[PDB]
Amino acid sequence: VCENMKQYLEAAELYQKSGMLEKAASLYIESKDFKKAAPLISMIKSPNLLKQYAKAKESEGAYNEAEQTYEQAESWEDVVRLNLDKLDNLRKAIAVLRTKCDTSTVCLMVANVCEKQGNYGELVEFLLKAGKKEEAFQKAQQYNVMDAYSDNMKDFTLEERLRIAQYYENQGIWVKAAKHFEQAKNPTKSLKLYLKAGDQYIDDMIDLVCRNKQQESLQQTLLDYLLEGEKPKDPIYLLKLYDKLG
Amino acid sequence: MSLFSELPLDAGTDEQITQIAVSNVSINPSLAIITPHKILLFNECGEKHDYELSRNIRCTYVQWHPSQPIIALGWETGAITLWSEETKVAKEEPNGHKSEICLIQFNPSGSRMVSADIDGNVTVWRGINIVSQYKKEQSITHAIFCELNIDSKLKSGNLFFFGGKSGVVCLADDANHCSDVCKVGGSIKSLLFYEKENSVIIITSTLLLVMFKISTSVKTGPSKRVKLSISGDPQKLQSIWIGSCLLATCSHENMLRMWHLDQDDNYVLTLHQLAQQTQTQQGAATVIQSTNTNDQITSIQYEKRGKVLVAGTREGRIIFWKNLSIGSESPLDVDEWKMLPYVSVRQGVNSIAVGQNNGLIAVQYGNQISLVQETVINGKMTDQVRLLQSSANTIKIYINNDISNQVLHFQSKGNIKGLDCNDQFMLLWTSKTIEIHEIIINPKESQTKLVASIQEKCLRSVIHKENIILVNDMELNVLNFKGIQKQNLKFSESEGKILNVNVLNNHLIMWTSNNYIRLFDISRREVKQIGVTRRFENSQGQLGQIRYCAVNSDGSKIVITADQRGKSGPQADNKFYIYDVQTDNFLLYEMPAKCIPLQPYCDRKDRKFFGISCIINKNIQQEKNADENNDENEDNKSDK
Repeated sequence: VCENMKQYLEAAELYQKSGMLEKAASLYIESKDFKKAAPLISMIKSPNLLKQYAKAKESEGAYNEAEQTYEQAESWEDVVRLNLDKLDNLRKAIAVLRTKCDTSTVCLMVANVCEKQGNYGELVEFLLKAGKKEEAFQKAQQYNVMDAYSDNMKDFTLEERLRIAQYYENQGIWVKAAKHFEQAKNPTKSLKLYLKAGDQYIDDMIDLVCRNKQQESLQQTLLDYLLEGEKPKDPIYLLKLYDKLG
Repeated sequence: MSLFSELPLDAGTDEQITQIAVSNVSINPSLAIITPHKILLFNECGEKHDYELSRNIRCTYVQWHPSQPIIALGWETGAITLWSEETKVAKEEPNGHKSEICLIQFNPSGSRMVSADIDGNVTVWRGINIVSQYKKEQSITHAIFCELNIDSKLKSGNLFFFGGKSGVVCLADDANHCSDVCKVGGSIKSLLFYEKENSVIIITSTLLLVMFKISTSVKTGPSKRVKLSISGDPQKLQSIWIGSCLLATCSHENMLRMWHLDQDDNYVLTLHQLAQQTQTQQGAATVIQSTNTNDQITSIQYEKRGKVLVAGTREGRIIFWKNLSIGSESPLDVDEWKMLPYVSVRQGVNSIAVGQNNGLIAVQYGNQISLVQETVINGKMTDQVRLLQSSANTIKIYINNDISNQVLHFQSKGNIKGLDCNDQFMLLWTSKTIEIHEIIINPKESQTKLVASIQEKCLRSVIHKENIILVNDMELNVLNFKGIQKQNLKFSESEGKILNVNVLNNHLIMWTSNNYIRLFDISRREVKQIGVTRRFENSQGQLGQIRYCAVNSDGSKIVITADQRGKSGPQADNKFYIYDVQTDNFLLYEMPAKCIPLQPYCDRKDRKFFGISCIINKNIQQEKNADENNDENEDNKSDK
């Protein structure tokens, strides 16, 4: 009755003296009697009481006590949220994320924590682990960090290879874009653009000949391009690749 | 519980049909007919599509994408074709194979495909391109993708097992790594895969089930060779996987044999239930021949979404069975299975095809074809309005008047799929179109007028105020009475696919296939997403797979009944969850295992009050009673 009307604490001492103390501990962590509730948190291990106590700690402003309370309560999403609030310990946050088998939702939360970095590469790997690979696609290509994200996603889908290719080509690099082209499982495109590639890359193109024997325009057009290429070069390499062709 | 709607169809062809296929698209299914010369395509309405895909090259096999409208065709020359109907695009491979393609199979994700010919050549295709080729002795009947319980680094979906009349089974994948297991032998009829035990189930003509056990680096012979006492034709024997581990076998005989692997229990379903149905149906002026209840069954097909098993007798009777067992676990005995009223057919049924679109059935007998659909009894409640879908066309409307309860019977043009109401209007959506009705209430009589009809395609339509929200598997949009689109909102691909929605007052909620819950407010003229998307995930781990959802009056409390899928183990989970939007947590309620929650219901006006329906598990109570009563209890006298 007395806790229902206005008086909370007095009901809590009455609860303690009446032999039932769970709601007494709940009211202590509800009221400003954390010093008395500390032994109560000590002997009993109620996880809900621990979560409410950590909420009280983050309300009062104590960051390390609430961090430890959330750590011992197995609620480690609140741990990274508190790290966002004051700690900003992203290294330990990443360690906790790796150790505790993060899910897609926690992957979105750690994407949010990485949003306040300005680099977004860690965002790229985190969303790669997430599996949320549609808006991450456009964020990665939009922030010109397409290289690593494409390096990871080159084994999952190929319906959007062309825009990956064009957007990576405008960056000014062609050494790794060409390897992406070869691995993209597009024989005609890969060969027609290794036509424009240099002499050193031809060996890799020759390796593609070992991988894609169905086509025949690749070797013929490679031969045609090298026939008139600059002045005569070492015939040994040319005859080696001819013998490899058959 | 359910009603069956049968629609006869007009073949209108001189050439005898050979093959029938049903699309597996969740909305607006289509069916395909393969004849020696022509290739016909029909919509759900049963009319001939204007486009015709008949080609000079003879068609010998056709397959449907499990979750997409893309069709795959295989000719007699080994060439394959992939066709998208919605955009009408075709992509064919000339050098698909050098021999005629026998069977085509698709992995559940649809990423990979396997094409086998009579000469024994099996090619694995990533999409439409050749990846790996294998040469095997003698023809291979079928090939199905296998996923053994292997480490994550060694886990890949390209693994598959092929079985044929050669009696040789080998593991293969797109990486050209062929693991030759071989062994067994004989004329293998069918092959199946078991995930938890990594078991290969082989059915041959020798009436000997072979449950082969295989490991990544260890080969083990069949632990048990199950003998069948089957009086029917061994060649015509077919077995299907029912539930988690049930095996249902029929061999053109009156008896249906069900085997349970967990305790290796065999039971039989008979046709004397058909005798009881004839007794309960031949009680009026009905022209039905003498009861021949020893008839054999030609084809058996099971649908998981409807939980309906359809069996076809050779005298022209289609019998239906319902899996009343709760959860994905297989039934343990005959009591769980339920028997549903049958369908009378003129001639003996030949083929049955099942499509995962509300359990659509295509039935073929002789040269005649027909469609079968399952309609769930839908009941809608609003103030002064009770709506019941007793039959396909008959609609029962109940109006509460203090003087007396008024009952109205409404007749529609054809079958009606779904109904809704918002205290003023009655919105009905069927396969063809969507209609809105205004009901006028008067003590002498109630008259209903159709305000409008729009020919738009959608899964669920919810009417509020003056606008209707249409939801499709990927999106949700708003429509008005005139038919303008104020707004449309999309979803991401990996959050899941919209399965079912719930609406109450001014709050609507939907859950996707990947245990993702979205809450929307419709009090505003335009619907607005409240909060953020929430996976059904706890900090410790995933709770399970969502089964049913309910929302209370204000929208603060959401009741969830879910199954945890305990890997061929405990019967789902008899503990339910309550979710609070403010705290964004999922409190868990535990209740005694005597009952299993089935579907929650939330009170319309009271926030704190709700109710739950529970199915009583009769098997476990009997088992516990048998265990307990066999202890110092013998010859108790009197009062028993």
